[PDB]
Amino acid sequence: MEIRGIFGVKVGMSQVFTTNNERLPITVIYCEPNQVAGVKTEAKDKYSATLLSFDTVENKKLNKPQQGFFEKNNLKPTKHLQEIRNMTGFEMGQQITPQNLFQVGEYVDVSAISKGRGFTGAIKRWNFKIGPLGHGAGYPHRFQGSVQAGRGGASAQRVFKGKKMSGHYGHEKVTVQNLRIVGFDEANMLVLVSGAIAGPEGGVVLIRTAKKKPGVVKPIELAVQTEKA
Amino acid sequence: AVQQRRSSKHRRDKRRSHDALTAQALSVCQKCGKKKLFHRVCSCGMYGDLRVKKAY
Amino acid sequence: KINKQALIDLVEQKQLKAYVPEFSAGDEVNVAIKLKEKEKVRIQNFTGTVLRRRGKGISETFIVRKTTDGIPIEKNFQIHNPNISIELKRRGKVRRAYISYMRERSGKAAKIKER
Amino acid sequence: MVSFMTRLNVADNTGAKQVGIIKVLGSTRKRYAFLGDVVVVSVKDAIPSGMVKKGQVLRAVIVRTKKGQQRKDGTHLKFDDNACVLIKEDKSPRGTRIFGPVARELRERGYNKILSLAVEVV
Amino acid sequence: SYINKPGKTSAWRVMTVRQQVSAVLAYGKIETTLKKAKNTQKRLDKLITLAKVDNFNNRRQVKKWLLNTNLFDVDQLMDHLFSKVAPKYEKTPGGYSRVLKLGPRRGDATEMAILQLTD
RNA sequence: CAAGGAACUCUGCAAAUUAACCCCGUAAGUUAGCGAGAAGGGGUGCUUAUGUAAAAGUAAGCCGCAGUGAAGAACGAGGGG
RNA sequence: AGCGAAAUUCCUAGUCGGGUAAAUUCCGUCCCGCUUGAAUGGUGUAACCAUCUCUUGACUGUCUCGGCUAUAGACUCGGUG
RNA sequence: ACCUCGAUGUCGACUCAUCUCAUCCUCGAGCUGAAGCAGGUUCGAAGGGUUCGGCUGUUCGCCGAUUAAAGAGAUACGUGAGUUGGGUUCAAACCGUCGUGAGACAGGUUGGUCCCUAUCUAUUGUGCCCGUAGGAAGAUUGAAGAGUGUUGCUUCUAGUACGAGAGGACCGAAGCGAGGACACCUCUUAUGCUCCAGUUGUAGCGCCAGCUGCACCGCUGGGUAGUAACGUGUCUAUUAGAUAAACGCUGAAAGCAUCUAAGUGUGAAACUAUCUCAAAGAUUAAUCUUCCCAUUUCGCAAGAAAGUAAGAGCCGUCAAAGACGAUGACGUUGAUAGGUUACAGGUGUAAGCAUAGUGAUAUGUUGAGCUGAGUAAUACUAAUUGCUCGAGGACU
Repeated sequence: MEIRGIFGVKVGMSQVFTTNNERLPITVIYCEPNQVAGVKTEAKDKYSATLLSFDTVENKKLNKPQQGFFEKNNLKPTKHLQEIRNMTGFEMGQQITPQNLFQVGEYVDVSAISKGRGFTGAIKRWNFKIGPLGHGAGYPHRFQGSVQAGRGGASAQRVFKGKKMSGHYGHEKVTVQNLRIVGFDEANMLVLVSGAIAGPEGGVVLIRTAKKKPGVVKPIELAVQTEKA
Repeated sequence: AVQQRRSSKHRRDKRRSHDALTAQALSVCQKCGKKKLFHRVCSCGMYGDLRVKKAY
Repeated sequence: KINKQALIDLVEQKQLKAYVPEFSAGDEVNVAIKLKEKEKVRIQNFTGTVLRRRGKGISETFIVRKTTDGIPIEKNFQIHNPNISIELKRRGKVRRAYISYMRERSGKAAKIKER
Repeated sequence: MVSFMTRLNVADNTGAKQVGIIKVLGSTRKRYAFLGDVVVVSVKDAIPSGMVKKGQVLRAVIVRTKKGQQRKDGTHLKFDDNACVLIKEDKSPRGTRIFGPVARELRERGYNKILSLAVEVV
Repeated sequence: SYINKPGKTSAWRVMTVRQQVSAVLAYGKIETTLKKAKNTQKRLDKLITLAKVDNFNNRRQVKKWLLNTNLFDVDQLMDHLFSKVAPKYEKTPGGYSRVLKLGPRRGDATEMAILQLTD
C-alpha cells in the first residue's frame, strides 16, 4: 500500500477531552513545511522512495558537500536529509503540509530514537525477578540469572548467543503503531497525536502511514465548553 | 581466578598497543615565551591582557 | 525551527472558560455532575472539601472528599472536563496548598472560617 | 490493589463481620481485584441473627477499593476501605441491603439489581 | 562497604562552597579545582547580585552565606562589601567574575584553575 | 515507599511498631513470694493565673499534621515438650 | 503402680475430635506398649528461659512486583603498587 | 567397574531457562452404537501458552481454590568460581535398641565453617587501527540475520439448523478483559540530601527577633526537574505463496474402478514474506549523490620548491548522550554552557511595620516573600589573539 510520511519534533504533552465523556492524552508535534529533495522510482534505482529535507538552517553553518548538493538542484540549504520508502506522488521542489496529507481521524504510525539511559542493568532491560533478600543474600542479589545450558563435554559447553544480558539500552530507533490523530493547527504548523511518543524533545520524529491499518478512517471528535458564570 | 597456560611476552606486547597517551598542544603566547598548553594560562602569569598572577 | 516550548498552552487556550471560580483547598464546595445514559440527562450534587490544587492550564486537577453514613468518599476532577459546574459555598482560613487532615478530623470541632 | 489473602469488611446483611479474599478469578496471576470483578471469598467471623456462618466459601463481587482506579471517563474515584457483596452464584445476590455508597462503573457488567438497593451512588 | 569517612556529602559540599565564596570575596583570587570553582561562581554571582540593594533584608539574607577570614571579620567583610564591591557592579549585569585554567598540580595532576573578579 | 499484611522461605530469620514521665486499670493459676510494667487505656508543647521553699500540682487561654515534637529509653497473648 | 503413636511407633502419612478455603507440623483422647515403665527414677508441679515447637492480635519492603535518593566503593585522570 | 582419587562438590527450592514430541491447551482432519450441546479414539502440527497455596527438607504425594490446560522428559537426575544449608556428612547431647564394655544403629530428636580481584574461549554491549580500487561527506540496496508471533469472557447472527419436547451450534461480527513486549510522563502515585512551610535541643552572630553549625537529610508535611510504575497508549493480528494429515477433478495399468503415475486444485496457529530491529569486515568489502585534487622542471612525478582547497583530529563549552571511548549541539556571522531579566511550576502570607490583646498569638501591607535542574530573551563570563593530519588515481 502507498505510504505517505512527514517529519517533525515533539515539543510537549497535554490532554484533550473528546466526545462520549472521556479524555485522550495527546502529544503535540511541531512540523515545518519541507522541500522534496528527491524521488526515486523503481526504474531508476530499483527502490521507489522519497528523500526529504527538514530542520532548515542558514547557509553559513553547513559544510561544502551538502551545501553544494543543495544548490545543485536549487533547493533550500537544510540540515537533515532522510529517505522514506514507498512514496512517489510528489515531485521536486514541492512543499508538504500535514493538512494536505491525511484526514481528520485516520491511523498513522510514529517513529523516533529512544531516550537512552546509559549502560542500563539487566533487570530493567528484560524485567528479571530479583533474588531473595532475607534468609541470606550472598554477595549479589541483582543479576541476570544463570545463563548455563548444561555442563559436561558436549551438552552445552557454551554460553548461547543472543541471551538477554545487561548492556546498552535506549538511543535506538523505536516505533509506535496504531495511533489516531485528532487536531491540527495551520496558523502554527502544529499537529496533535494521541498517545505517547518515545524520544526526548528536540530529537527527530517521523510520522508514517500505518500498515496494520492500511489507511482506514474513523472520525474522532472533541467537545467544546459552553459554560459561563 | 588465574590462567592455565602462562601468557607469553608477545601477548603482553600486543595488548599494550593501545595504552599510549595522546600528545598535548604547543602554544605561543602573545606576551609570553616558554611555549605552553592550549586553553590555559601561561608561565609568565598572563593570558593575553590580564597579568593575573606572578611567576611565583 | 526556533520554538518556545510553550505552544502546549497556546493550543490549550481554546478549551478554557471564565465560569470556574478561583479557589484553594480547605473550603466547602458543591458541584454538579451531568450523567448521560443515552437519555434522561441526570444532574448530581456532590459536596465536600477541596484537598489539592495542582497543575496548570488543562492539567489543573482537584479533589472533593465527603463523609456519608460513616463511609468516606473521594473524587478527582479535571477542572475543564465537560459538563462540570462548580461553585463556592463556604471558604475559611487556609493553611497549606494541599491538606492531609481529613481522616481523623470529625464534627463537634469548629472548622475554621473567615470573613 | 487488593491482592492475595486480603481482609475486607462485609457491606450487606449476611451475618458476618469480617471477610477475607483468598483467590481471584479470571486468568492466572492477574493479582487484580478492581471494581466489577467476581472473586472467591471466605467468611472469617460470623454472629447470630444471620443466614450463613464461618467455614464455608462463597463467590462475591468487590465494590470498595481503597487505592481506587482511574475510570475511562476522565474522573478518578477513591475509597477509604474495601468491601464486597455476597451473591448466590447468580446475577441476584444474597444481600438485601447495602451499607454506604457504591460504584457505578459495574453497570456494563450487569448487577444493576444490586446497584438499585444502595443508599447513594458516586 | 564497611565504616568509612563521611566523604563529600551535600552538607560538606555547600559548607565548602560558602567558605570558598567568602574567601574569594575577602581576597579576590582563588586557585582550586576547576569544577568546584565553576560550581561556586553561581553562588558568588547570586550573592553579588543580591548585595546591590543595600537594605537590611539583603544584609540578613547574605549573612547566612558569609564566613569571616583573618583579614576581615563578618562585620568588616559586610562593611567592605557595602563600601567598594557594590558600586562597581552596577553598570555590568551578571558575570562579575571570570575563571581561567591553570596548569596541572604536581602530585595529583588534576586541572587547577583560578577564579577572580573583574569589571 | 502507594494497596495488601506472613501470602516467598524449613521457621514472623532478619527488619519495623510498643519505649521515658506520671494517672487508671490488670484475669486464670499459684510452693502465695509471684504471675505483673500483665493485658488494655489517659495525657506530657506553649502563655497567663493559683499555690508550697522553689518546685512538683491545678484552672483559664494559643497554635500546628505532630506537643517526653530532635536523639537516647520493652512488641505481646495463648497452648505444650 | 503411674504414663503413653511420648524427640522411644517399623508397620503408620495409626483412628477420631479441634484449630484450617485445605494440616506427613501442633493440642487432646483411643492401647496387642516390636523393645514403655520406676532411683540408667516414674508422675504432675508455681515462677525462669539469647531452649525447641504450635496458633494468634497489632506492625512490618520478607512478598504480590519492584522503584528512587544519597554517599563510600566501583569507574576514567595522577602517584605508588 | 573402562575413565576421575598430587579433588569429578551430591538432595531441595530461587533466577534464567533451552531443547525433543509418545500433544495439556489453542489448530486442522477422519471414524464413531456422533439428533445438537457434549463426547471417545486416532491422524499431522513443538511458534506460543503450560496457576496459586496448606503439609513435611523436597522432588514423590495428599488436599484446597481455580484455568483453554494446570503436558511427558532430558540438559553432570541443568546451573554452590549465582545465592540460600532446610536435609545429607563432621566433632556435642538425648531417648529406643544392639553390645558385659569402649561404641554403634538405612531408629527418632535440638545446635552448628559454603572461599576465590577472570588469562583465553563463549557471551553482553562497546570502542582504536587498517581495509574497500584517489580522498571526504552523505543517501540507499538487504546477502546472511535477530526479536515478535497466548488468548479468555459477554453480546449479535439466534432460540435460528437440529431434535418432539427439553435442550441447544458449526461459520462470521462487536465490545470488554487478563498474561507478556514496546515507550511516556497529561492525570495518579513512589522518589526527590544546595527547594518551601512548621518546629525541639543546644554554640555563636555582644543583646530581643531573625539566622547558620550539628543532632538518621535533626525531625514532620509538601513539592521543581529528572526518574520510574501500581498509572496511560499501542502491540496479541489481516494477508500471500508453497505445504503436512486429509478431501478432490478428470484419467490410466488390467476398456471397470481409482486423489496419482502425467496434468490440475482446495487445504493447519507450523515453513517463507507481509510486523519490528540492526546490517557492505556482505572479501559477492555493493549502487548513487555531491565536494576537492591531477599545477612548467629532477632516478620508480620517485616526495621536487607548492604536500587539498574537501574534511578531520588536538583543546574548549555542554546534554537529547555519557563508565572512558564514542553520539549529538556549538566554538565570536557566535545563544553551547554559567550568569542577569520575564514567566511557569512548588511552598504558602517573608522580614520589618501598624495594631488588638496581661501573653503566647491574631489581624492589614501580604496571594507577598523565597526558590536545584524548567520555559525563554540577553553577549554579561567562559568557549581566545591557535596547532596538527590532509593532493598528483594506485591495477585493463
